[PDB]
Amino acid sequence: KKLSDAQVALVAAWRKYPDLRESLEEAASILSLIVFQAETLSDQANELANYIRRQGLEEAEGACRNIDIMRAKWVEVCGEVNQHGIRVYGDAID
Amino acid sequence: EKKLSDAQVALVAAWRKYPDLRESLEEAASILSLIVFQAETLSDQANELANYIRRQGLEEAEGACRNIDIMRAKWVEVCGEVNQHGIRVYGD
Repeated sequence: KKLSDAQVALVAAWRKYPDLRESLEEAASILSLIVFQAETLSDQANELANYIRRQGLEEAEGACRNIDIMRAKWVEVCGEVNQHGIRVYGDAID
Repeated sequence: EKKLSDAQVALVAAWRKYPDLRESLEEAASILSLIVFQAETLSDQANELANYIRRQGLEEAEGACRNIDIMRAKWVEVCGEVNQHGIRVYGD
């Protein structure tokens, strides 16, 4: 149920069967790209929600709470990249 | 060129060819699916927030809104778009 489980399964695959490497490293590359684009948009959405709240635009606060909730759910599945460029999960996040 | 559907069938072809892989790689496929769905849920929410901003005519955040549009369009290049009949379809 974590992004890391998926990463490890791909690698385990072409470790065990090397003929799958080119293909599965391709799949890993796409999963990596998808996670990156998602986190890019999520950060932008978070910045938009900060704008809303800082401006006192309470009419949109529900959608902002939704965004908060969606980000927290995402981090559970995918963790968070720390200051050193390392993706970490749970209490390792702080 | 880099497409979600490409990733998804790479997994299926793998366990097709080596059934001992099905448990782990189908789990992997399920996680990739869940990631796409969660991202698309947030994206749609972000879109409606930009929609609200633009209906208020708030120019201060128009830049962020146009960034959202740019990101949603790049996403559809990779992951396609679900049409009204539930079929994920990729730009032609």
